[PDB]
Amino acid sequence: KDYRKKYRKYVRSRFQCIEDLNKRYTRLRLIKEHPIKMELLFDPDDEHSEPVHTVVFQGAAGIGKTILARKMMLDWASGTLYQDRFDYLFYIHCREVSLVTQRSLGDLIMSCCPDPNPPIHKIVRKPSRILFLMDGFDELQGAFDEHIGPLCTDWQKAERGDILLSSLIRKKLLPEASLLITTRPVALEKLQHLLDHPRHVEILGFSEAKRKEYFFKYFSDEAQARAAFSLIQENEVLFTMCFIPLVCWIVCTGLKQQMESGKSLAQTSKTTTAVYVFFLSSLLQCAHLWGLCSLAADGIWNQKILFEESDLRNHGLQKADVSAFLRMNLFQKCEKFYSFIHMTFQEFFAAMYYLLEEELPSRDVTVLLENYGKFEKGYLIFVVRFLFGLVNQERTSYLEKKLSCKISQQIRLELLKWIEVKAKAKKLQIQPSQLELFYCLYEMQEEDFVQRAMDYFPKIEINLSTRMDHMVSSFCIENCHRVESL
Ligand SMILES: CN1CCC[C@@H](NC(=O)Cn2nc(C(C)(C)O)n3c(cc4sc(Cl)cc43)c2=O)C1
Ligand SMILES: Nc1ncnc2c1ncn2[C@@H]1O[C@H](COP(=O)(O)OP(=O)(O)O)[C@@H](O)[C@H]1O
Repeated sequence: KDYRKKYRKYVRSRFQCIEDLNKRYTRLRLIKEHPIKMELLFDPDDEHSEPVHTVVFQGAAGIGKTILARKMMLDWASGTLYQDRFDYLFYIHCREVSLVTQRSLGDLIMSCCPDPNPPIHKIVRKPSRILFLMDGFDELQGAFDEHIGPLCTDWQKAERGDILLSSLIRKKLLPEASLLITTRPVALEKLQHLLDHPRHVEILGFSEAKRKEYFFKYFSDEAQARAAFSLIQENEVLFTMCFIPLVCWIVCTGLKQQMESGKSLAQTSKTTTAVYVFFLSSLLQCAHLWGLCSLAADGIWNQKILFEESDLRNHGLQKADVSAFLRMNLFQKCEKFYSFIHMTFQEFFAAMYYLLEEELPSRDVTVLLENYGKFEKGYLIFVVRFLFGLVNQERTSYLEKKLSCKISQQIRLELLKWIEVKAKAKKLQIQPSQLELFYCLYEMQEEDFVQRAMDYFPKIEINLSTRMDHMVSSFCIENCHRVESL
């Protein structure tokens, strides 16, 4: 009662803005059964009439899972959301939770609290008044399998981080406490098996009117905001891709540098690889290109998303270099840890590690592909996708001229043999799907490669769900023509 006041005051200041104001927050399109009012998420809006205790938010990389979870904490602490339903909302940031370290649910709850000695026994008195907000399930570093056990039913017993979170998700630990898990659809395969009567909600990103809203929030000058949005409107691809809020931020940040220069506002970008290479080349006034890539490849191959001072100092990134990338919105920072500005940037530098000119992790693309779609290595969706785009010889920049074209050709051969094995195999059943291979060929864009690869698919068997799916598939199909077509 009196401690809840202190906790809400703490939550109000800790979730004040996007990093570490919430005026740049633009509404997200949330749809259920995967017009959703957040207050009604836990209501039994069915004939069940028994409250919903598990709510799953499935959203792709950069769609706004963390931003929605942070807005949730702030709105709740401000008496605007669930004022009547929950006494405490605990924010569990999955990228900080060790899956090996032995900790109890009490120790985890106390981790979310401001003071060293919180009234843990008083908090746990009414478990139904607690909402556990697990943000980024897919960011749990290491393996997470449904065979772990025994399951824990004591909030005070210290268990392995995987047993602990597994017992909380399965609703064995505080059975009637509420849960809000945000995950990428890829990890929804691991998750589904633990879930107890969950309510599924899909984060779809920005509406065509919310992309315009974002651009106008980003640029204070209305003349700049309208010129930036008109560029997107002119470019079919950038308009389509700007449904992902992270794409809206990357695009806006890139046009700011171009605006400061005085160059006629233009962005020809046709792929995610083109956008990522455009944003990165705008930062360049690179010297630590080997260091940045090895850090990301090591962080993907050895499951490190947060890097302390020692992790950066061994990769050649001294005090000044870290402070330059933090200022250039390449790195992020009261945790004494540093990470990439996003997970998709760590995957861009991991893909780039395999193509760098020589002048610690394994650069064998064969072993990288062997771990594709595996939870342990983070699924490697964007590593492989960016790898397809960067290998395209009919594309260059000052950044790409620093990549070895000899190993880029060898890797181009192995990516064709990978498509050939995936497509000409009925027994696959898991990632990559046919649509996912279509996204890879879309990053390639080169017609000699795309046409050779599309001749491996016997029949087109895909499920379209977005206008991005239509664009990608449309491109691959129009480059799939039978040899004797006359
Ligand atoms: C696992 N597969 C199965 C087949 C269908 C796949 N659909 C997509 O990937 C659709 N899509 N498209 C992109 C683009 C094309 C911009 O790269 N992005 C998405 C999130 C982010 S964050 C970011 Cl940077 C780019 C990006 C997104 O969801 C998912
Ligand atoms: N609703 C939103 N309004 C404004 N910006 C947003 C919103 N959602 C996401 N973003 C932008 O996307 C970036 C990454 O989003 P985030 O939620 O961290 O991604 P993920 O879905 O991987 O958790 C943020 O830093 C921000 O710039």
